[PDB]
Amino acid sequence: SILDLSKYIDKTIRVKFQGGREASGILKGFDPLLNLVLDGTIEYMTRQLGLVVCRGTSVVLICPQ
Amino acid sequence: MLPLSLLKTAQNHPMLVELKNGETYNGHLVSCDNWMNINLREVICTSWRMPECYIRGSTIKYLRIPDEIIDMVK
Amino acid sequence: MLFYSFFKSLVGKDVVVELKNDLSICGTLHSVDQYLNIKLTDISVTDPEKYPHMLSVKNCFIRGSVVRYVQLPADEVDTQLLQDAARKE
Amino acid sequence: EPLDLIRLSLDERIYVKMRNDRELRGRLHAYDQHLNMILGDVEETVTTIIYKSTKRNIPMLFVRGDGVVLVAPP
Amino acid sequence: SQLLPLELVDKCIGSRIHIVMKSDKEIVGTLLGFDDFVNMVLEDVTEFEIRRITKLDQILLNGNNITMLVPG
Amino acid sequence: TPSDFLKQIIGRPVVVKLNSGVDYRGVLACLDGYMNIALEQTEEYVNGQLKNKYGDAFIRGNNVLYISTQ
Amino acid sequence: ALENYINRTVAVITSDGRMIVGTLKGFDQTINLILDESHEEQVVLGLYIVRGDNVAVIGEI
Repeated sequence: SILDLSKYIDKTIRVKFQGGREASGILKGFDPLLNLVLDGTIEYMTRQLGLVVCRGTSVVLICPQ
Repeated sequence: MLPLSLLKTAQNHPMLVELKNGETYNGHLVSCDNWMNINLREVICTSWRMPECYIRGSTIKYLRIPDEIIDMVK
Repeated sequence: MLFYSFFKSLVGKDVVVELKNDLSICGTLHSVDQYLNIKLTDISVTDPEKYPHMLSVKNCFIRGSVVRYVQLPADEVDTQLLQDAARKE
Repeated sequence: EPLDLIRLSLDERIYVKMRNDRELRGRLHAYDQHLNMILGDVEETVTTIIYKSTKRNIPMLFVRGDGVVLVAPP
Repeated sequence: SQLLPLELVDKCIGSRIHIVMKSDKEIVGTLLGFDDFVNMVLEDVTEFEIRRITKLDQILLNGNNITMLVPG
Repeated sequence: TPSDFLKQIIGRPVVVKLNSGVDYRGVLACLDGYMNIALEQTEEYVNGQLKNKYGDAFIRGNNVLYISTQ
Repeated sequence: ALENYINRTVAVITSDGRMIVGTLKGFDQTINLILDESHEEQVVLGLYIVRGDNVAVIGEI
């Protein structure tokens, strides 16, 4: 993969999703398909979820925080 | 030459990506794959300055290249 | 793989193509591919309002994914062939 | 299997729903897994907001499968 | 050491889950199972637009339009 | 585990919901790997209003959001 | 195949109904077009990369 997600883990990231969703969370886990596991997940649509899993296939953009 | 090859060798250049979303992204290019997923450094995004960004290929509309481009890769 | 074969049997025929964005283009089918991309020669305007912003250009590459309809004439197509080949798949 | 029960109606009048509130009725001539379609003697109705427009294509319209929602009989 | 996401879905099996589409729809019910494409089997699922329906039995939810999964 | 499901409920009564919000109640004749469905069922749940009644139907698998039993 | 169009000027119609004029330089199997001297009349850029997704229609002029 072109992005080394290893650095990010235990770091707060900002992910845009296809369909106009923003999510900010703490990167707990990830895969080669770019599915993520986020912690303290807040979804800006304020919406608070917790430990979420984000489908890599709709993962549209990813920055830090 | 092919889009992908062009990007592949435009590594280290500056470029401006339009998203399907309507978002403009100004950055220097760091990595490209065959899906056209991009990583950029020194980034500014317009509806925000960031260190690094990752962009899925399927969400790009078009990429403005620096005019240097042809001479820099080739 | 079938509709490719079909379109190949339609070359040098006049067809009217309707794309999703409400654009309508008459012309001569010159080429056909696996994505069902079409190439028309002798571009023309079927309808007054839909027709996009062209003129001098006489040849177009149309992306398959952007076509809704292809308009055909009962004369251009053997129905029975089609039917048994569709069964065949 | 759902694609075979479609072979079932070949040469049999069919009713087709497409994205964008359009509806076709015609005689099934051909279909593919993509549910691409050729129909003949087919009438299309477009509902635009309420009015409905019509369009006739007796000879043989082809239809790109990706717009197709439902395929039944009138 | 890495936590794989599919492993996170695996352990929430038989639990309550919220499934958040890429649209404004949401489903909460018991997670019965999932595949590699993250198609999803829910049981007795509430359907919401952000209450549309109370489902009784088993729902296959197409992984295609799934955006977020939330245990609990 | 999803395949077992597709084979478990065939011939049971199901609601199939499409990307557009339309819902189809009918008997499950079959279903393939691409989510294509064989239905021939009514288009209205009840309260909103029944929009069509069709005996036999095919639902394009790209459009399906879910397949649910009652 | 878009091969006959290489290095020639083209009309480009995007799915959203927008219209471009450019030199077609590169193109791939996914219809990613590589473009030069583009105009949307105000010039957009000297070099630009465009996604196949956005392409409705290419015309040779």
